[PDB]
Amino acid sequence: STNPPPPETSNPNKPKRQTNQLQYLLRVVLKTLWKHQFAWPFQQPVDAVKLNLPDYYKIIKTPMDMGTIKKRLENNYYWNAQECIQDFNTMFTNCYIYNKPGDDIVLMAEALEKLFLQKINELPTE
Ligand SMILES: C/C=C/Cn1cc(-c2cccc(C(=O)N(C)C)c2)c2cc[nH]c2c1=O
Repeated sequence: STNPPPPETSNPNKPKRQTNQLQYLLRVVLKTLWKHQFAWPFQQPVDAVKLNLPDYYKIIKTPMDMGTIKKRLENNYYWNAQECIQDFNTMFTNCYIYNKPGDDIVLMAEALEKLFLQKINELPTE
């Protein structure tokens, strides 16, 4: 049993960019979520092998985690803020799809998502 290769955090063939919105996503949004008490299970890809979740990557085909997002932001991997927002939304959605409603990990994701939405509500223009 193995985990898939993690999502790429850079790619020489994908145009790269920095915008004030992407700077906000790294400096304000990611930072705020990263330090939350519930953040640690989301700071790296799910190790389905060590967690003994053999069906995890049979079900979740678009994995995403905040460690990947952090590195993408640091590497200027994204062209725009929408791409990064989509990664956050993919992470939350994956958690709601794989896990039973009311599971602790779901409650943790829900708290992180509420904070995410509060922070992105003030995403600056441009
Ligand atoms: C990238 C984030 C994915 C979210 N996620 C994380 C873990 C997980 C990851 C690492 C550690 C732990 C853990 O040991 N906990 C929460 C006690 C859980 C887990 C265990 C069952 N379902 C999930 C799950 O959906």
